[PDB]
Amino acid sequence: GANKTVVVTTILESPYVMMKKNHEMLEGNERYEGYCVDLAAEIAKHCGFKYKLTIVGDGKYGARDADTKIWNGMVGELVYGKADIAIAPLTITLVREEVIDFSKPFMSLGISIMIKKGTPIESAEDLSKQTEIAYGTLDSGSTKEFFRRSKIAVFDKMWTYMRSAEPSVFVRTTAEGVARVRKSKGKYAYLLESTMNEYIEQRKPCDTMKVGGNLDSKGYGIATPKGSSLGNAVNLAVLKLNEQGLLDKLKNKWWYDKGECG
Amino acid sequence: GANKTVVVTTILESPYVMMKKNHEMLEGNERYEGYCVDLAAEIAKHCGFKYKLTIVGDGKYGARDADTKIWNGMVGELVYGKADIAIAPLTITLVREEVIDFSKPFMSLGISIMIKKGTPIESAEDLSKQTEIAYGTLDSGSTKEFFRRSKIAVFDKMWTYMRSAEPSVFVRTTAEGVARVRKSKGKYAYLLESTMNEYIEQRKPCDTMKVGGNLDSKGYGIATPKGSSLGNAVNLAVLKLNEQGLLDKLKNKWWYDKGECG
Ligand SMILES: N[C@@H](CC(=O)O)C(=O)O
Ligand SMILES: N[C@@H](CC(=O)O)C(=O)O
Ligand SMILES: [Cl-]
Ligand SMILES: [Cl-]
Ligand SMILES: [Li+]
Ligand SMILES: [Li+]
Repeated sequence: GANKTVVVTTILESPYVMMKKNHEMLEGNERYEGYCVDLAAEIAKHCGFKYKLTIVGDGKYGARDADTKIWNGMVGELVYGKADIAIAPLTITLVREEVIDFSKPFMSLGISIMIKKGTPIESAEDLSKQTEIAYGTLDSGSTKEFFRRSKIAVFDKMWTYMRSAEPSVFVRTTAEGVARVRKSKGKYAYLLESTMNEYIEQRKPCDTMKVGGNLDSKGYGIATPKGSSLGNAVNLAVLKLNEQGLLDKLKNKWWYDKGECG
Repeated sequence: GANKTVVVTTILESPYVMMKKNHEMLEGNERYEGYCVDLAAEIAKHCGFKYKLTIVGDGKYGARDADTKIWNGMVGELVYGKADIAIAPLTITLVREEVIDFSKPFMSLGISIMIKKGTPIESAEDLSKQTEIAYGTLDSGSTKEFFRRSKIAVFDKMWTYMRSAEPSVFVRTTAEGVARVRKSKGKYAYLLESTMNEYIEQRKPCDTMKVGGNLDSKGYGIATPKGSSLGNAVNLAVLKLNEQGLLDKLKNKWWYDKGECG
């Protein structure tokens, strides 16, 4: 029953986990910085464990293949026994809750629209009623699944377009989506979680923005393999850190103190 | 192992649970209406149980006495075996999570400031720096505990004032707090959760408003006695109802379709 170093799976997603510019000079956990790097240190301190940060091998959040039923991404790392905990912007969803355990949420968010500044779109309804401006989502995460499973008219219409659009409107990483918005001269809009959208709006070159309200409301949770004894302590730590204002401090540190757009 | 009617504890708090105007003509669950009445019906349908709504006897959310260590309110009803589930705007907190089980949250909120229109206050900092305008909170809930336990300078200053203020700035129910704001000619401001503040701002006589940002961020959860077998199904139902847009529909029904202030 010896104490064992906890293997943490996480994902390179700004400002949650980022490679320090000089990462090749550094070793181990010191290579990384961000909101989730700081949160991992706090959770570990409050739960009394030592840990090793690892970046998910496939760069994905996690989805299940319809035919093989195999989970990929961080969810897969937990499900198949490769990691002990995921500390990442991992959205709590019904399908995931059935296969992994989640803390109460450490951050709230909703799906939102990113545009290149000046794009004549203000809402999901606006996007759904036109095709000149292409729009899409990240693969292998909760946002794509939201559209695929929606029975709400506007979102069904959006999914109906996205699933058949040529060329593909889907991207492998948030960075790819943002690059496509920036390089498409207003002819691509990107659907992504409000947290990431709000961060990117305050980073140079300051050419994107969030428009409209959020399309839904949900949260990120710290995930553990189903039935793991670590889950109880981690959940209490999230609640304690929230109540002591630490999560709000980290939000301010990594979003608004990081603002470059004045 | 016979199916047993589930006893639901809840609280009279608008627009979550309200007595219908003609309640004396009605019996049982039909006496009540509101967001949590609708949510209870949906949760029960998705979990396959029958239920009886009961209003918490002491009219309280739930706190533990420092000396006797006895829990009151809805929390007490669960802890001492008087109810099987609480379906109410019951805030998920560390101290409660240790004694009862909670679903993932069904609604997000934060502590907020209610003023009578025209009161010269825009922030918690503003309140903390003066005493002409008295301010307080509800007894026996999470908002009072937030201030009592805060180590954040502005909130500690506020608690330092509130705890010794004469006459008392604390109230037994939200309705009492709102009445005091309305009747105090701008000389009382009330600290309460944003959800309730936003509802009341859209009800006649349309003389109150929310000012400033929220002071914190947290959620309401459906609560069960610790270890209850019902908790798993209830949690999945909350997630499913969120994902299918039902919670958003209920929010719109009970807040904005209920708007009387045009
Ligand atoms: N945070 C999301 C990523 C997305 O799909 O927007 C997830 O957990 O899958
Ligand atoms: N909803 C809160 C009430 C409050 O204190 O504002 C609770 O659960 O205690
Ligand atoms: Cl948040
Ligand atoms: Cl919400
Ligand atoms: Li939601
Ligand atoms: Li928070």
